[PDB]
Amino acid sequence: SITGKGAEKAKEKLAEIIVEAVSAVVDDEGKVDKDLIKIEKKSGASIDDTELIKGVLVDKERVSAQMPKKVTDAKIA
Amino acid sequence: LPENMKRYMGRDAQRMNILAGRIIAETVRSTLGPKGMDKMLVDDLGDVVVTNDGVTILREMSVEHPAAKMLIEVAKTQEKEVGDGTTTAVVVAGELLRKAEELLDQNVHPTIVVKGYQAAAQKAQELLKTIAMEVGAQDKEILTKIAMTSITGKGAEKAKEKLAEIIVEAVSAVVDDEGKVDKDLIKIEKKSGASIDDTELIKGVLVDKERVSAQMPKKVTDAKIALLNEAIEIKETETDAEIRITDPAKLMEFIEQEEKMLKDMVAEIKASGANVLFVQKGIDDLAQHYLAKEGIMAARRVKKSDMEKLAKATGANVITNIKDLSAQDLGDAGLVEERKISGDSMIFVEEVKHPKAVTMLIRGTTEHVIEEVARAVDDAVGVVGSTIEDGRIVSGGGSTEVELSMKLREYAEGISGREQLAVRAFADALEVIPRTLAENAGLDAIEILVKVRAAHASNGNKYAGLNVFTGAVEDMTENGVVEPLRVKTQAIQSAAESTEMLLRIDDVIAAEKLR
Amino acid sequence: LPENMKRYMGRDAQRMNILAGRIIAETVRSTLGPKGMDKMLVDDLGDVVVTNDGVTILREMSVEHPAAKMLIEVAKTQEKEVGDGTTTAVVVAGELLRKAEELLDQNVHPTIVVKGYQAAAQKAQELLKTIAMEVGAQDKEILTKIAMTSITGKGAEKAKEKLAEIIVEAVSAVVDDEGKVDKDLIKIEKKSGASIDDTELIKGVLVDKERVSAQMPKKVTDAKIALLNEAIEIKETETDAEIRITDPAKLMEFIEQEEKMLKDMVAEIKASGANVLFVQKGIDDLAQHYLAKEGIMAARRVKKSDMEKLAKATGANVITNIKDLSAQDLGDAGLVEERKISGDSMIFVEEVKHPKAVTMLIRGTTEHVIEEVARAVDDAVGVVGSTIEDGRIVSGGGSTEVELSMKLREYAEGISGREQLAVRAFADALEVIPRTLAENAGLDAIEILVKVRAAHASNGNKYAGLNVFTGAVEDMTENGVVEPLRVKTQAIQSAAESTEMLLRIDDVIAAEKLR
Repeated sequence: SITGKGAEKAKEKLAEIIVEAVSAVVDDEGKVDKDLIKIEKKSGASIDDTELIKGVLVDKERVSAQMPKKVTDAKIA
Repeated sequence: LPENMKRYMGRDAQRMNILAGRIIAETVRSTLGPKGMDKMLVDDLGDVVVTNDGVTILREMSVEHPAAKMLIEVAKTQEKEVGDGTTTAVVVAGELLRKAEELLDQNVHPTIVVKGYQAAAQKAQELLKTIAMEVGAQDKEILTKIAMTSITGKGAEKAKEKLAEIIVEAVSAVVDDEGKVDKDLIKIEKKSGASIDDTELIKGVLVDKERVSAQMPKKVTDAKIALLNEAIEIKETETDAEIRITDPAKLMEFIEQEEKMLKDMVAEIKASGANVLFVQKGIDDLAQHYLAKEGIMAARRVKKSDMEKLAKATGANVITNIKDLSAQDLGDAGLVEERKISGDSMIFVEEVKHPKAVTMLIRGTTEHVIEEVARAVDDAVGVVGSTIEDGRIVSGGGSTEVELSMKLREYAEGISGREQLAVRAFADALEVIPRTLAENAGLDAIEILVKVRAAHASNGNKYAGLNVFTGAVEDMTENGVVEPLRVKTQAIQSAAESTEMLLRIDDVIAAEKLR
Repeated sequence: LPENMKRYMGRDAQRMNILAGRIIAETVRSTLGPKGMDKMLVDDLGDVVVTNDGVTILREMSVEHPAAKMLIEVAKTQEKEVGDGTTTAVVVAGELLRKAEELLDQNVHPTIVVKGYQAAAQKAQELLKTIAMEVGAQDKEILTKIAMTSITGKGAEKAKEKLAEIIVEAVSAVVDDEGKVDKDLIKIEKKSGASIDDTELIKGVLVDKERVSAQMPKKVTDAKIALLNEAIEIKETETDAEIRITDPAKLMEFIEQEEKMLKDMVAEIKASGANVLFVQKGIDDLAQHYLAKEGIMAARRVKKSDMEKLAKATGANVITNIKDLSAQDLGDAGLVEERKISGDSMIFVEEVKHPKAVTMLIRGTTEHVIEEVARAVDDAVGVVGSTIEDGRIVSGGGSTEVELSMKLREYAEGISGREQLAVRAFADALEVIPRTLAENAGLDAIEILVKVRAAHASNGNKYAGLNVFTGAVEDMTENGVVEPLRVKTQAIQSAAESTEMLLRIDDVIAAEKLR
């Protein structure tokens, strides 16, 4: 499915990542829930640096720099 | 018939794309090299800018054609934004588009043209790796020749070697422990008057502003700097209030009460222990008094670009609310001084906490060359940074393009398959560069091409090119004309990708609100 | 073909650029020299300006063509600012552009034409150094001859020598210990009535205003001057308040309260000890009374340029807020008096603190010669000052250009290369100056050119030129017709650079929101 769409350098790498993400979201019924997999895109580096993240990604900055850059054991509102 | 009708509109549409792409290439083509011609940009308002910097033209042009917009974008964007060969790429792309028209008329399918160009482009990459010369990132002489090569023809001839040394000195400072060069850490500032000989390097960040009140100190040492992104004014209630005065004695009391507020704001700032203050917005005239009376050097309505570089340099945090201001949020600078220069005055921030901040102050007599030298230094910073990171260079002056061209025609003889036609085209196309370089020097571009080819023949000199000053074919390495490897590689890749895009687009379709 | 199409559009564009520059040159060409013709400028509103000052035309023209705007900018801006050589640069430039057309038609590439012009311009620079004559910066008689030469033909003919001495004395006063001349300290003022014989030199700064209230004193001695950049009015609450009056007794009570406020503001002003007050903004009518009752001479709505020249002259500080005004901030002047000139009236500030500050008050019957003499005097201040700094002069009246042209034709025979053709052209181009000078005098421009060439023949006379008054070729030094070296070099430099710009621009491209 990916062939010819512009990856063409590491196809299989990107494919292995897809397979892993899809294999994880199979529920007890055996059906696949697509909504849990989000696809994000950002410039720089190269497709070889494409990575799979075990959480959700937001493109935003903390509204005030005075807020902590890093938070552990986060309770999110 | 309906669907055979689209095929006629499409194949014309693709040819119209190439046509637009070729026109974009030709508009900038004459600007390449030491002798490169400059173009005059004019807008609706009537004011004009004259520059030979091709990227500035492509960026500032009036381009209306979607294929032209796309070709510019693909070629302009690069993996390493540090260094500019982009104009050279656009020119090669436009030549590659010319050749592709002929292959298409001969019934070579577009994918086969792409297959040849991709094959030829990769082979060019490898050849560049083998021809390149390695240099030490700590070698100052080579970095200087890199700069002089990029600066040649940009209008500072007597200041060329001096200005190059300053650039190398400036770039060498920003090399981190990683060995990588951060281009944002080098700041280029420009103001007219005096002469280009007076161009100087400042060890801190420079802001062009005047102290908001002359009553404030011009100079502050051991500065604790506060960066405020909020205007200093009388604070309105967001809740939409009005005020009624029943007593004439109270008419002054309100004025005096709001005056007290301004005192209270200034006191809170002084309470953090800040000597110097920069604000992106405005300062009430009366609050300006109390800041001066409190001995604080302040400036109002500062540009946001200055605000961020001050924050990164001094370690201060940009602050949205006066309540956020704390001693920890302050930046540190050894000296903050408003200094008078030939033309005007400006605020220097020097002896900064983080040594990474550095500023290139470019002087000169006429502003239209000031912008030009400014634009040239940005590229010169680019090529030098790439040289420090990669540590590989190639001979300039079109010598590299001629070598690649011959080696690719050689490689094309090896191809067994239908894409052979495209590889020679890619090979032939690269020769536009030296040919352009030769004609901008007032010479016969064809004889120079043949003379340079002859130097690269047999075994030959891979560095041989035309010396525009002596008019003879010479070894470009011995003449010190050199440019980063990354420049040539990024140029071929961008040239090939941008041309591959237009070549891969068959139809153009009207759309509804894309972005 | 697409890319061969652009090359024809660009060539049209360059020919149109050269065409556009030549028109600008011819529009101002006849204004050169003592007999220079003057042009009548008219605008949309219908009012007109008739002037012989070419720089004024180039500045006030309605120029629509981008190439003309650029040629004006490059030629107009010059280092050290002499001021009378700009038009000569433009005229020579237009002649170089004419020559360039023929050279381009002959298939001389632009860079080779530039190569020739650059070579010839430098050789001209060197020749000027050797032809120049050194004079003492303290020599007043030659400085007067500099002045008379520059003012000649501007309509001051009767009073030329007197007015020249006034210029020399005015410039001689502002020379600092460094030896440099500060132009900003000399102010040029103009008012109608009387005659140019009544032009006088004032030892202080002059302001054109009347005292805001006739009740104020016309004359003040030992004045303590206050410069206020803030309006004197009732201060509104920044919070936007309204007022309600329930009691008829209070309706006066509020009015009386505002009266108290204005008294207190005036009281604070007198508390600083100011005799005289200048305000860049306006003064409330009632405050005018309270200022008069306190014996303070005040003027409202003063131009900021006046505020700035007053501050440096008297030593006062411009003050934005009444709270900042203090006795230390006041300026000192021996006499401040409002006097009536023929016609209206003005405030003279004399016996000022700063001895360098000086003002030239130019009188005369007709305003269009008044403006013209003013414009003339401004150039003479520049022209005389340059001689004091440089200490070198050359013979005027076209002698220099004829010497340079012939020596350059001599130099051109020595050049072996393609730019020789451009060198000979550059030499021929300089002949436009004496030829123009001769025709403005009502003579045969060609025979005068030949006679002057003949005078420069053999070892001849390097100073020989046309005396427009006697109509014969004479020694310009013995006739006292001389002008600074710096003007001639800057004119040669400006003429060469401006043409070099147009020659390097091959295409003109449409842009969007350039600045």
